[PDB]
Amino acid sequence: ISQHATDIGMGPATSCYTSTIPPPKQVCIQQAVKA
Amino acid sequence: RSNYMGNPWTEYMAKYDIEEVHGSGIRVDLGEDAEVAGTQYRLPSGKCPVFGKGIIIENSKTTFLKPVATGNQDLKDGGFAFPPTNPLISPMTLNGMRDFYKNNEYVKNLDELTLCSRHAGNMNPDNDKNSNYKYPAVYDYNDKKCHILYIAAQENNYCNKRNSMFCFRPAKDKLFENYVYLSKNVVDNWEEVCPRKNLENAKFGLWVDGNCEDIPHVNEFSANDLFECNKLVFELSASDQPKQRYKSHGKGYNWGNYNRETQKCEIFNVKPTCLINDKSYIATTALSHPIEVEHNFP
Repeated sequence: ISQHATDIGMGPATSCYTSTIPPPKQVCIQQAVKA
Repeated sequence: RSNYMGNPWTEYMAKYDIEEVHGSGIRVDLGEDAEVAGTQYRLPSGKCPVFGKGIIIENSKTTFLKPVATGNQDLKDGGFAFPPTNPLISPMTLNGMRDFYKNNEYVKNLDELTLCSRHAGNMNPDNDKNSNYKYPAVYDYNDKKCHILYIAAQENNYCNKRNSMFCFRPAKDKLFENYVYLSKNVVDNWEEVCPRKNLENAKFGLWVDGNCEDIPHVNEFSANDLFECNKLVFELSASDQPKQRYKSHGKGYNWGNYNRETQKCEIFNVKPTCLINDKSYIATTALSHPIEVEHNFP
């Protein structure tokens, strides 16, 4: 079930992100994604 | 022996060698793995854009591009797309992306599909130390919008109750005709090396002893028109969906010869190596647009 979610392509529970294309900028999801 | 030599079709037919040019699943693309904070994840990796592909969520064909449910929302209230951020990253118009990347000469002039793919591959989770994870995306030709997909899953039908996991499946549909499903690996020269147009007055064949021969074995599915034939080829194409090792690497029923007069979709899983000029036929692929044709032979 946890394995099944991974096997079908469900991604990481993530809140904050940083660009890989310059300039470095933090972006966060204000409210948590429903899991 | 040299039974396959002197093929004048080699360069022209390169884009139809789907294991080579795309190299992953089409219906379901999960051709790569990415490690994020100790856990291994699956992600789309096909090198070609998939024209007309969308995700149907429990009969609804108008929900998958809606942002994923956040905060107090129940899971079934949202779709698959990236939720709103400050500043907004998704969705973003083509003009918005060209303006956003105006100082980056390696990004700002990319074609719309490659630009959407590179924009979706930009924001990396802070948990992902090695920057492995790159989100897939959907480009919508109707309003020129790039939609980053927070959910990389394409099929689930483990599914059901507003907070339980929704059931979903990939498909070509009239409502998805202007969409393009894009993995993180979409090549910048897809226009040159990937399929797009259906080939009018042409049928795929195999080059043998200086002649283009018919595909010896085909699977015949009745189809009212080219669109229905393209939908059937897509439904049977390369899939990385777990069957219970789960990687197709592009192998599958990816091609179809559509006879418009007999209304037969002649589906096959071996790469074609030439074209036969036949006015009764239209040559389609699972990657191809379900409508657009190229009137001229080759």
